[PDB]
Amino acid sequence: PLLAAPLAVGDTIGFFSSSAPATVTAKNRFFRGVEFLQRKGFKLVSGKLTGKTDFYRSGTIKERAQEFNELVYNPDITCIMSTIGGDNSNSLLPFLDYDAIIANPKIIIGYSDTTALLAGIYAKTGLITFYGPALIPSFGEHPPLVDITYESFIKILTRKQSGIYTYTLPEKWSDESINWNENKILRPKKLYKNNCAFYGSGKVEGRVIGGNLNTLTGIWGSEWMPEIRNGDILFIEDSRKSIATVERLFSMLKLNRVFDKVSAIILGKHELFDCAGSKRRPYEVLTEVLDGKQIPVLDGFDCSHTHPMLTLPLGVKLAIDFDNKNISITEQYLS
Amino acid sequence: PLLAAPLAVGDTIGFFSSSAPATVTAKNRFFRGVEFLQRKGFKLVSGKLTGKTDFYRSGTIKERAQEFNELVYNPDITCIMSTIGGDNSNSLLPFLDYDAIIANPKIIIGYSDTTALLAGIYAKTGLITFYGPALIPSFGEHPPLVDITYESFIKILTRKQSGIYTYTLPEKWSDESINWNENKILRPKKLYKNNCAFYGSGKVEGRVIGGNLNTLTGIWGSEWMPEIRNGDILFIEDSRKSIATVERLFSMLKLNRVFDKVSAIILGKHELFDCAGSKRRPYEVLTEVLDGKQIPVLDGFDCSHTHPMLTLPLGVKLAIDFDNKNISITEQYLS
Repeated sequence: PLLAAPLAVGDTIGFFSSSAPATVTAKNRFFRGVEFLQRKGFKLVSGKLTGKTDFYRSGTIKERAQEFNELVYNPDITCIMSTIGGDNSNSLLPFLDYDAIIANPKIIIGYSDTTALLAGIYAKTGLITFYGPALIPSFGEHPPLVDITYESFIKILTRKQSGIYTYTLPEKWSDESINWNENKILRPKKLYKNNCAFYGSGKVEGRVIGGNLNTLTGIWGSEWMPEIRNGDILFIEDSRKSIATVERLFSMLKLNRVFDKVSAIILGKHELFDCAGSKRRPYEVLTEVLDGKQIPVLDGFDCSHTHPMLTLPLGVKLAIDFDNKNISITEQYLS
Repeated sequence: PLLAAPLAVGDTIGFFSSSAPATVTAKNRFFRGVEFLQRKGFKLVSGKLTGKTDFYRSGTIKERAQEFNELVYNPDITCIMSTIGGDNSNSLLPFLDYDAIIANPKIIIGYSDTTALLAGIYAKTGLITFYGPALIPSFGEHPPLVDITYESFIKILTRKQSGIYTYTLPEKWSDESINWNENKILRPKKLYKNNCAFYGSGKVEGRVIGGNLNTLTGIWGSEWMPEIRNGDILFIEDSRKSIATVERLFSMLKLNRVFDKVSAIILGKHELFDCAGSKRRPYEVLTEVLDGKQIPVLDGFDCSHTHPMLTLPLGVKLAIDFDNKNISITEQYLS
């Protein structure tokens, strides 16, 4: 695989808005994120669409592609970070400079809609990209949860590439929809004990592939969708979806013979899942769709829209030990 | 292609609920639709899940597949009609009795989520299925618009299969979300003059393929998605989507090389499109996504979630005359 250089404190991070114009619509949270990373010692370069709006998006398809490409061309940038997701990053894919990415690999990181770019770039270049923090939703989060997010971010991206890395388990988490873009908090978010579950036995090791499942529908079938291969671990997360939508997306995977290929499935915690009064969780829906197929599942991995968020390299081998209830990165993911 | 026997006055229509349990949740409209078709002289067979609920759906995946299969097995039934869409018909596809469908061809008709079944059945069997009325939303519609829907339904399905059929243009249409599930209208719907537009020149003839675009994402990449070929006419419609979602879906098609293949595009009228204040219409978004690729477009065909609704056979040749502003079926679609 193509590997980027590791991050270091003091490096320059460039940010881009490939979809929603949240540097404008969530300006307070944006400024909190900027200040948070600057206090950590990072220099920040603002993408050319920062502070711009085109109603539902930051700019035209071509302008958004240019914003991203210009960060790739900047030799001072070691990390290219999404500001926020949305709906529209898949539009950029024909216009990204994949050759420039190959020529100067960098850490590319984000989540949700940005999945289209993370997966598309991997498909075209083999670059190991990262499902992880976006500037506004992740680093604009108030303490204490932002600190746990940052701890994972900095650990994953700066650690020495020797031996496996076993993920820490966040003690508490939240998906409560408060303290988004307000300047001062009235109360901290409701905290829940970590209820992640390991369904299966033994150890499973394989290349992790996926991201935001709803977003994957925007690139599915194309040359930008990385091929899922025998032995892959499928990582999928979604946010604020109805149980109806979740069934549809799981069945899509089934129809595509994905469940005949994968060695395990990681379900990210589903932010504010709407069960339609059924009291069913996504895992139960998956179980019905699987129709007897014995695939081990890590249900509730903290790499999703919930806080805090862990950083996950995509396209490298992970080992899930279902007996010891842990998950590790086992393949080198930075140079 | 495999062709079903034509419909006739006095025939038996069977209905099924492959997703949303609207025979319960929209029972008044359901009863009005039933009465409407009965007064036209049709005999109705209720699918086994009529009157049942499993929260967001009519029943389990297997229960829903069984309901559909049971109608296929009934020799008295000439037409199998969806009650309503939803989100979840794609789940049924591994469990449909395709051999029985081939052995006992029938008119299969519906829209929206039912696209998964219409396209999936065509992909597996070559049967010409129909994008058209569902019992509850279409035939439960209050006068005057239901009569225009019915006129197309009965004309398309009962007419002699000799010579081309040129579609009538509804004089007025509406997309208002009122008068859904009550005995009486609150007030009459706004009636719009028909503003469909023919972008391009000359005549394009090709096999029509598609349906509800959002729904197609649930079968995309699988053996149930019919292959789009050079010269095809793409038919797509969506309902109540944001401009953000519409851009995403159009870009999905672009990434899949669909716009390198198709000779024309038909856009169904988009029910209550949300432009996010941009004042842009779906055609403008399509134009940006196309990036200079010249494809003639029929913008605003009355075969969608708007009322009234025309009946369209899928998988047969149509001819769009962009100079004379009309659209015709040119290939036999029933026995």
